[PDB]
Amino acid sequence: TPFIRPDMKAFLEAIAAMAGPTLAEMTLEEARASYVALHGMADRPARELAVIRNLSCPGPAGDIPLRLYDARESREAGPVITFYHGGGFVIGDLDTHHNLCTEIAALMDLPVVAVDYRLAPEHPFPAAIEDCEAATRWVASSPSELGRTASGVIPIGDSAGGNATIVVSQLLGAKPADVPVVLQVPIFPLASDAVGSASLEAFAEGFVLTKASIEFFDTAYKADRADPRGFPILGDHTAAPPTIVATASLDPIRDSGRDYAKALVEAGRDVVYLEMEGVTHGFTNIRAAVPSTQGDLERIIAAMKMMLG
Ligand SMILES: CCCCCC(=O)Oc1ccc([N+](=O)[O-])cc1
Repeated sequence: TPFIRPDMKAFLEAIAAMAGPTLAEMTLEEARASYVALHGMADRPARELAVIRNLSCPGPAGDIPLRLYDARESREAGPVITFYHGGGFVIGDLDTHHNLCTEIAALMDLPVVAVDYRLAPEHPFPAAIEDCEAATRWVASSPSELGRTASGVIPIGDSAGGNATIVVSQLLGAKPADVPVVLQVPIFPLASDAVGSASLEAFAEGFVLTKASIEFFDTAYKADRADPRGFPILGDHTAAPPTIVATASLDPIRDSGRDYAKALVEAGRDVVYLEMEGVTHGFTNIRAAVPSTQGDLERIIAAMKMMLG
């Protein structure tokens, strides 16, 4: 069998005990609420921070809600992290990933702006990308409402948010914002299509993210398999910014992350590839229920500090 950490295994056994309906069998509101509840019970509590403020910026469909996290009430110009939550582009919001954002802000000592991007099925592909790109460009412009000056931006996100991370970096690479992407951090991202991958078959059931959920999200979002904004493995990697790709060894979409990191090396780009051993997809948000995942997040943080100099 594949290696599973004991604390990870205990969580998986509890999920199996819970049982219950699939995402597709729930109403959309129920599916979203179930994600809120899982992260509410599984993640470590929020860090206390000097600044936690709701903002918004203009976007192509209307205003995009944002949340700013900063350990400092005032700070000098520097890079700003721009965070896109996971949830298949269907579930998640500013609260499902709130505690993680406070942790990133506390441990990095950099401001974090999370994006409340439009969700499918109500807003299919590419709505999420439109909002993540717009909000990242907005942050990169150092607007007065932000109260911080950005010298560069650092896209980061988990799962669908890691897909968005890569797409945003490619879009800004092609048409720069007011400051560059100085580092991108796609965490267990969807980069290439997982269909047909060995990891999707190996981890299709019993590893938190299921093949059934992947198919549910896909039906809702409707990304075009030939569009690099849906599957950014298809994009131009020759000028990719410095990158940290973090995956999980038990992740059905693990191989998608492997593929992306291999493509960056193939294009001669600087990349840190970290594959956390014995944990699942979503490890960034289960840091109380599976305490060893706090250390996995701390390794990403250390890699980010190193890559930033
Ligand atoms: C209850 C399942 C939680 C998985 C939600 C999540 O952690 O965010 C994801 C985002 C995107 C994809 N995907 O594109 O396959 C999978 C997961």
